[PDB]
Amino acid sequence: RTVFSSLTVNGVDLGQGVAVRVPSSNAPVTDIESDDIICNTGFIQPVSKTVAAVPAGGTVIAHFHHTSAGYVGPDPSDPLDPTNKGPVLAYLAKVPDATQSDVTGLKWFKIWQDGYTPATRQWGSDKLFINGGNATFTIPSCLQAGQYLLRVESISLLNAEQYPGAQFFLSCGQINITGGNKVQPVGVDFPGAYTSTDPGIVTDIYEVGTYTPPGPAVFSC
Ligand SMILES: *[C@@H]1O[C@H](CO)[C@@H](O[C@@H]2O[C@H](CO)[C@@H](O)[C@H](O)[C@H]2NC(C)=O)[C@H](O)[C@H]1NC(C)=O
Ligand SMILES: *[C@H]1O[C@H](CO)[C@@H](O)[C@H](O)[C@@H]1O
Repeated sequence: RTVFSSLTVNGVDLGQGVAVRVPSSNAPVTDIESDDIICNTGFIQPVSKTVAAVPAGGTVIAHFHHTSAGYVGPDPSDPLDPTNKGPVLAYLAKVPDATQSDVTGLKWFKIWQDGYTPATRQWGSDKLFINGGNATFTIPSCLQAGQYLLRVESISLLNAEQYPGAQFFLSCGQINITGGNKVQPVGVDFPGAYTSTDPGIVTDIYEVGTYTPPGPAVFSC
């Protein structure tokens, strides 16, 4: 179990819970057809009304930790339980207002992921563990400036040999992309992008040879 609960933007740490809708617990989302798949559920109130300014091309860290509290000292399951092999993914969706409560009907484009490297037997979850929960990626430099949600997700495939079984740990950050250009990428629906037939979601980690994370191809400029 893990929770995304804070951001760093071009090396500036914004603070615990700032600009993130933090779920109350590290319990997983398990239903890919639920609206909970979009941004999780049961947010800590009052939800942050900070919308982080991030230049297009900027480096963001989405910070995962074992619990909703963030860093609370040594913990062998922080940032995640390293037995829980699986991918890490990040998506953006353009939104009218990054503080708006309704997150349905948005169009999500993937900007980064890390799946599995067969030759090293290393998962994205392993890299996220090594890096202290710091899921680090750049915002595409060509994007249309304005308000976006930043959906960052750790999937545990430990029990994913059937569906349901995959455990989805995710939150949405609230950002305002500055600078940039005029690209408005094609996105996918949540729910909808993930299905029970996706081998990225139904996988036996002790039978894995090759692996492809679920959802669309990564967008690039
Ligand atoms: C993950 O990112 C965090 C947050 O930036 C790093 O913590 C900071 O480390 C810097 C550089 O040493 C310090 O100046 C900050 O005060 C730290 N921030 C906080 C909130 O404590 C952390 O080192 C990174 N972890 C790894 C493995 O890279
Ligand atoms: C944000 O910062 C990283 C270094 O942490 C760069 O690699 C990236 O290009 C962006 O400038």
